[PDB]
Amino acid sequence: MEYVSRHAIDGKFVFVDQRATAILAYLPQELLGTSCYEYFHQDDIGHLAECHRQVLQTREKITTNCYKFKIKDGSFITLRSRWFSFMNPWTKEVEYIVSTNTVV
Ligand SMILES: CCc1ccc(OC[C@@H](F)CO)c2occc12
Repeated sequence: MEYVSRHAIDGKFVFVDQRATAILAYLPQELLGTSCYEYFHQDDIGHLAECHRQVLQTREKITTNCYKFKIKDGSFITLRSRWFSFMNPWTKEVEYIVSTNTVV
């Protein structure tokens, strides 16, 4: 049903939990360090980038629209994600975003 990923503030995968493989067929090392945008269907990039701009400016859960994500075999699956951007309480800077990614 769902898996969790962590992203740098630019959208790069920096952590992928073990549930990702059963869902996307990628092992973690095929995603880590790559840009989330490389996997989006080009019809979804616009609204996903809009959520990107918004999750960086608030601590409230951002929920994406549905969007398509390219899996290892080239096909696309439909996801919906819940994002929380975490701010270092000391430095006051956002160090990563935690994305819970739900199938269809
Ligand atoms: C850096 C904020 C962020 C987190 C997660 C994203 O997508 C997750 C998918 F790649 C997994 O299905 C994002 O997309 C654009 C910005 C973005």
